Amino acid sequence: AVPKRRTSKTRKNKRRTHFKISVPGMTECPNCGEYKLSHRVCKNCGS
Amino acid sequence: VKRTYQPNKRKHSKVHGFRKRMSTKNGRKVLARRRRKGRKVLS
Amino acid sequence: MEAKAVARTIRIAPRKVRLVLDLIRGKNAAEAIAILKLTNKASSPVIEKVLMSALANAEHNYDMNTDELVVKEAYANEGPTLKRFRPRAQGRASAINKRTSHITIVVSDGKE
Amino acid sequence: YRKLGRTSDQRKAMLRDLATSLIISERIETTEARAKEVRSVVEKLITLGKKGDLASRRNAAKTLRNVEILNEDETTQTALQKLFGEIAERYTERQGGYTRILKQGPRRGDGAESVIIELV
Amino acid sequence: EARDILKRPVITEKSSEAMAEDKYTFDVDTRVNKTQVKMAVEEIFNVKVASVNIMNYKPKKKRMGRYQGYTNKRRKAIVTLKEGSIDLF
RNA sequence: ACCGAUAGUGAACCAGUACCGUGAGGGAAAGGUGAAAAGCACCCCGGAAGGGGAGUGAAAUAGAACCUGAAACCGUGUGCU
RNA sequence: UGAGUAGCGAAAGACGGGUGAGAAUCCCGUCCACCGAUUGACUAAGGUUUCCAGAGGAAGGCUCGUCCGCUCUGGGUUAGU
Repeated sequence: AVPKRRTSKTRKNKRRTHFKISVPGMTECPNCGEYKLSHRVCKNCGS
Repeated sequence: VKRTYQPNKRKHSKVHGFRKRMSTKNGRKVLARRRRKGRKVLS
Repeated sequence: MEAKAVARTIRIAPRKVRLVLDLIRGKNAAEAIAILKLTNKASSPVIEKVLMSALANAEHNYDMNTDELVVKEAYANEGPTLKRFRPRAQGRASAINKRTSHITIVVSDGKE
Repeated sequence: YRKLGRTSDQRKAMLRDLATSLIISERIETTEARAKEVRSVVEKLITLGKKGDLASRRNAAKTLRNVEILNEDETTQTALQKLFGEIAERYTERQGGYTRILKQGPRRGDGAESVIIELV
Repeated sequence: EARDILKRPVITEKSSEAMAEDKYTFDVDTRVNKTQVKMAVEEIFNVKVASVNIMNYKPKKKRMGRYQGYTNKRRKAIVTLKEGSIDLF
């Protein structure tokens, strides 16, 4: 129930391949200038 | 669970008091020993 | 030219602030600002304040156009770590690490 | 149906509270999950109010709480009276709808998608 | 004697409210009783004392960056006059 | 032909002191800006912290301030794969 | 390194206003609920300023904080019974 051998920098960096965030929708607004989330409440309300 | 060392003002000064240490010969040695070391608190 | 802004002693683990720094690396100032206002993290608000300061320095000290800037570099180094303690099962005590971070952003127009 | 991470009684109590709070100001802001559960509870209350018969009154008093609304010119009235009053008059030609949901941004404390439920 | 017994007067929001009537607060020595206080305040301001209240104060601990220490013991005293006043500018 | 801050006294600094034990008793860690504070007026981003300029200085050396290696460790960018 | 993994130790909360750079967590209001021979009200042992007000949470309080029985800066305890 305890690590038999210490993990190296290669194996440790290989396990963190899918560990990341993803860019959101960010729908353009028709009259505001700033961006907004899709299907949200603002000046764009999606597109 | 009932632990040890029950705080008590009276008893504390009636066992480790300065007058109690100056009532015997062995107790006097303790004071002399602590004084030699340079302890701030004698009792 | 090139303009930069750094934030020292930022109370936030460097491994958590390096996840939001891989979303605005090589993007435009406009896009970057929009991506930081849509990201749901505890570093976005702090990183957004640093990026804003970097743009102001390039429009005042260098008087460059802020409508054609591009995030060149963006990384986070480690800083002084604080040592804390919390009790365990018996009379043992585990150790806690409160690491900090040194966020840095270099904005440029891509011209010598 | 949803359980909203609560007990049978606790869930039944919360639902009654939300419904009464959505008839006092007619514009409350909460989470999405709770907004998709109180939307099918306040809609049934309005249907009872449209009837206007004694039976419905007693059936509408098994969910609505006991509160005191304050209108203009120092005017007071219980939620039940308001439900069988202006509210009933407003929706009399519309068959269905009543409530409406509007999505918003996430919260700060936790990543909970907050929304806004109001009466059309 | 009858001059070192009283150190200085006390001016606070509580004394001001107690100054409405014939009642004044003074900082006396930490070795004198009430009798001496009443036999030393009516001989310096030439007034008539009705009663005197005394209360002790334990030393308060202080600090200012790697600097421990305590304050000095204080002995408050509230004197009540039967007729007269005190010019406490 | 003693030591030079893990050395030399336990103690070069806040030492028999933080702390630990009912008590006798046990007992640490911690030195260095510059020749002279001349210790960053003033402007900009920001709630602030922090930064970018501008200034003093032979040099920011800027109040986690001589030099600042690693077994370390943590990153960003690139030539071959 | 194990790893963004185990854990985050007592009652049921709902919404509306308010303040603020920032609010699931602070303040006010209306509902709702729990203890109910006690998570109530006293006195003693013990602790020793934790008590009150106005400023700050920059560190600490297992998350957040404009506050946390709460930590950093002013004041408070009156006896012939």
